[PDB]
Amino acid sequence: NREEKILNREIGFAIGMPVCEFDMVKDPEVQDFRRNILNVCKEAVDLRDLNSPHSRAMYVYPPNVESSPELPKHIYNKLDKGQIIVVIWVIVSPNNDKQKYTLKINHDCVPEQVIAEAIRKKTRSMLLSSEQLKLCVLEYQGKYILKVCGCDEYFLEKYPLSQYKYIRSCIMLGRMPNLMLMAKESLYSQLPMDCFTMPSYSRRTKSLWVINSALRIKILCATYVNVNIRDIDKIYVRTGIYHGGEPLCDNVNTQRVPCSNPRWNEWLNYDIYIPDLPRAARLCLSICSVKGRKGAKEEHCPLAWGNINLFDYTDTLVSGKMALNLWPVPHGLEDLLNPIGVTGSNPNKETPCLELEFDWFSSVVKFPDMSVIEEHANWSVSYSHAGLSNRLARDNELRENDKEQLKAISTRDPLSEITEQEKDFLWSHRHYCVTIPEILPKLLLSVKWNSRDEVAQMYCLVKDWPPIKPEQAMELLDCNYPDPMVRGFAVRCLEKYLTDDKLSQYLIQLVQVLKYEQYLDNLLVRFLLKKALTNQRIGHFFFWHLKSEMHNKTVSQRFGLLLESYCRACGMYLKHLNRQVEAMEKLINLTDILKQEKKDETQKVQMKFLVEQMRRPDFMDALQGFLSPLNPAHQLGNLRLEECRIMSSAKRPLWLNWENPDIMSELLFQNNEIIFKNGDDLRQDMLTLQIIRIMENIWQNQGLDLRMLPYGCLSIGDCVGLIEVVRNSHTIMQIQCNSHTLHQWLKDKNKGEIYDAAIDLFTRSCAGYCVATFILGIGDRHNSNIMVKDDGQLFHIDFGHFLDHKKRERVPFVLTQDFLIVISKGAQECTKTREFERFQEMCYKAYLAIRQHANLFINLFSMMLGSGMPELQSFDDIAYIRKTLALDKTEQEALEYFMKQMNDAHHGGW
Ligand SMILES: CC(C)n1nc(-c2ccc3oc(N)nc3c2)c2c(N)nc(N)nc21
Repeated sequence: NREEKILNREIGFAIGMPVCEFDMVKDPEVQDFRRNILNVCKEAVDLRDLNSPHSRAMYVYPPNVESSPELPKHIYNKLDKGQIIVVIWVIVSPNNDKQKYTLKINHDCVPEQVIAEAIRKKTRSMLLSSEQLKLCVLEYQGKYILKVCGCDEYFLEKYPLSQYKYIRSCIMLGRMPNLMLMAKESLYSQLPMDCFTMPSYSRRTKSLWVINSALRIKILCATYVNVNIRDIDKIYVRTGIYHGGEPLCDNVNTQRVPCSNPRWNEWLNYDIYIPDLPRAARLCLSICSVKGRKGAKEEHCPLAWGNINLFDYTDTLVSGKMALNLWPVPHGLEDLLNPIGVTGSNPNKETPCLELEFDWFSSVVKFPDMSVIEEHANWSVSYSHAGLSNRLARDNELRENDKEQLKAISTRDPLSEITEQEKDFLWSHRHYCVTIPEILPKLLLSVKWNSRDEVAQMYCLVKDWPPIKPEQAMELLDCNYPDPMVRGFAVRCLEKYLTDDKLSQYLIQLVQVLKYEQYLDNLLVRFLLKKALTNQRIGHFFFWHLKSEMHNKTVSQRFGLLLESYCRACGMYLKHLNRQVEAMEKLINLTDILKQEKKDETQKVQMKFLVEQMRRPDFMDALQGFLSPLNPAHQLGNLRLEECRIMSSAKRPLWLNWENPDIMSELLFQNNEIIFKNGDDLRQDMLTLQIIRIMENIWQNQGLDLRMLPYGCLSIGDCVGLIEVVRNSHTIMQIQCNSHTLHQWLKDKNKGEIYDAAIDLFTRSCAGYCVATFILGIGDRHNSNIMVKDDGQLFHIDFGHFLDHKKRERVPFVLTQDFLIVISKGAQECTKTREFERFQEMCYKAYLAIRQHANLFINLFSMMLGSGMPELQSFDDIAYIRKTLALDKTEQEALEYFMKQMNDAHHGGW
């Protein structure tokens, strides 16, 4: 009753729009989504209440683990004969006195085995229990749990110690793991009971194939089409029928009419049989203007665009009158139509509005059931008669050359052109294609989607199609694959094989491809919502990725409604998310004042204003005692205003410092430092840092310890976000305060026997960033955007642009003599040294490794075409990595290409 109203106010604060605004949406799909999605909410809540309190603690503090338990050979070599030295802390009695217990145990020990050994070492002091029964009431390993010292990360599940990311990181970085022994009931009491209630809104024919007609759509008239009548002569509505991004028939234009009276009243006839309309078929249209002329070819220009699903969410072929409010053209539309554009009516009703009428067949026309589709596919099945079409092959028509040809085709990258010969070939051998499952994306593109006979047969292949790798399945969720049977199969592969580690890794892409879904309620959204509601680490980022796009009206409805369903069932975390949302709001409003009102003032004056505004009661309270949106395991305690400052970077970002209120903060970090940036789109850096992380993981598995630094970056809104401060790091320019300056600095920071490890870490990190930046075509490097850690770890910051941002393949990271001197340990002939030869071998090995995983990187960029990133608008942008990775060329030709690009950039050496 009263509790619903309170919850509605909390959800409203979280999503940035009131819940009541969803209640007033008349669209039945919106109301059905809101109602129907609640079953995912029920399901998720039940799984959390299954084995309470542990199942609830597993939701709140899920194990931060690697996908595979298996440790690479060079990582195992860092261990002392397969054993790890672990420190276990116990907070005991008054004065909260900390007591450490250092243990030497097998890397694959279960946390309960780790707890047992710690209590044995604690008990060892009492030499009485030591001899007779060392157990001490079965060491009550079930009465305690291990927590990471300095952050809210627990070891609640039976995994091997080394599989937990904190431990693997400790091994790799040569750091001592510090864990805190905590009583189970101390954590369980912190965990509040989940009181999920259903909202008040929870309470509230002929077949397509029996229509022997071609498709017709009526264009009536347009309103709100205001244009300079002195400039423009006439206007017209351009239309087309599409399956995803590809047309199913030729485009049909209306008659040209003067803009003073846009009233066509024309029935446009399409070259498509109504039964041949695929499930995902859409009407794509646009209002264009035509003028000119100068005696030269006419001047066409799109004014506004709009896309419609030819079938509604209930499988009903759209009928009757319909009005579509159009969208404004985005810069760089290489056609008069925008089929990759969002399907639907513009929420702003004071925009061009085209009135349409569809056909009516004296009955509700519905898309056929799978029983009708199966029967038709089975029905669609002499020796020489198969020879009449290159698109069909009979019983035993699979040669050994053709089998190897299909294998060769499946290897090729997603951006590789499949010829029409290859499309007929793939389709004719579709039944053999089942034996090579990974070929599915190629075979699907070979289908004639404007043929019900082919599509029905393809549907039966997809039904009994063997599972493919999650990474291979993700391609099938991009814009190229609109069919629900194909997309449904892809979601089913992720449900079965995607680990929560990998889901967290690829969550940005999965959130993006939701935008390519025809309907609000689909298999993908249900999959992602259930995962977000059964894992709070996933849920946190699911919330922020959706919230960061709420300002974009192309996705605000879908994302708003999805966020509402999330908030209604996430539990206690809503209260915590709201603290973060308010904290961000105060930082946005404060930085907005500094960019608008106080921009033309000195740092002393600006800082005076910052300090005064921060010390305000409402501000102080809002901005302290919340969880870092960058990593919600990090508690941000009280602000250290003396350590906070306005940065000298443009867009004047705030450098913020909070106390870490963890009892063992000293063993991780006492102060949490974050850069709040207002002015830059953080999405490009977010995707680059994700790719860097993936590249590093590839190299590590292959046995190349090339340490990268994919620091934390999170977009929280329209050109607003957070950036992780890398501790003990400085830019090359701030080091230079000659060529030996950098090497001399690292020598002083790493004196004695540690020197050789610092040079090694420098060379290795340098090699990783050299390869990564060249492949990705990152923005040009310089002394202010290259940083070095005290230990010697080199890394880059502020990516900004990737791929061909110039608009012939650049080398962003040119190694000056400064870097080569450090590499060669202070040598005269920097080129001809064993240290440089070692360094080159690292770059070559790293280059080829990424070449082998090319399909993943192409696919991660492809799924990202949905977001409005300026340098990632078409598949031609993505094609830059086809060039840098030299995919058309051979492996030896690729090394020669890489060597030549490095040779030309550095003026010799390679
Ligand atoms: C002091 C300054 C040179 N700086 N800038 C950044 C940074 C600031 C803004 C950024 O924007 C992007 N995209 N990467 C960025 C990196 C950064 C950082 N992360 N860590 C440390 N210790 N110092 C940093």
